Amino acid sequence: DRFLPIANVSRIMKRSLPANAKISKESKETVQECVSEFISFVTGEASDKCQREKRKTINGDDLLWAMTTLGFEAYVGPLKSYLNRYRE
Amino acid sequence: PLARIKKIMKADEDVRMIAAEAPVVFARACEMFILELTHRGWAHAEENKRRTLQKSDIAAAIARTEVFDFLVDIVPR
Repeated sequence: DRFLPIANVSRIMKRSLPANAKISKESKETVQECVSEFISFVTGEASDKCQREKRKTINGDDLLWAMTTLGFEAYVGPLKSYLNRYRE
Repeated sequence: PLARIKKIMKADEDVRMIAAEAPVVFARACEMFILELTHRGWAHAEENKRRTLQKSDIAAAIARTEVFDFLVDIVPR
């Protein structure tokens, strides 16, 4: 049940690169599964924190605790302002 | 693509319910994750004076990034 994310990964990669830069058939796919692994590797770390408190729900505060512990410090900055705005 | 980010989130063991905000903050986190992986891959591709982002470049980005130590199962180094 390790489902893949959408082809919308293609377009996120295209906007990430300069205009003079183009992308391969399977480099599209390598990212598609590297980001599929990214969702499971984060959900598992945050699930353990949820269980530490016998909490039956996973929120945005747990995913951001997970990415802070797992080592994505470049991500938690902008993601906090994004999550608080989603509730603003 | 909110539904799949939930589907994969609960497919792999998750604790029961998922709050609506978790997949929304995840897609954005997945957006920033593709960026850094694609930034790091193309930096390797452009350093080799290639204008094509190929499967080899993502292997180099995962390899020497200690942040992506968990991804080596997909790329044969």
